[PDB]
Amino acid sequence: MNTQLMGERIRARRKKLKIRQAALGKMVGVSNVAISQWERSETEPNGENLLALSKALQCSPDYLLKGDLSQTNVAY
Repeated sequence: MNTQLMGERIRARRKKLKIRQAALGKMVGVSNVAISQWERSETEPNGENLLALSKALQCSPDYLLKGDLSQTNVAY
């Protein structure tokens, strides 16, 4: 079930890139806590912040809309 969660796409991208959550916060332009809530999948990033996320996380919004995190396993 699921078609990947934005939050786990972030949690995954971020570790793959090796970015500290506070640094990601600074890159995107949010408080570290907002990152935390996003990955913990309480809040969801909206258009602008989603773009800023995608940029900070070295990808297109497409990546997170779809899940371009690998190339197998529910097209992770």
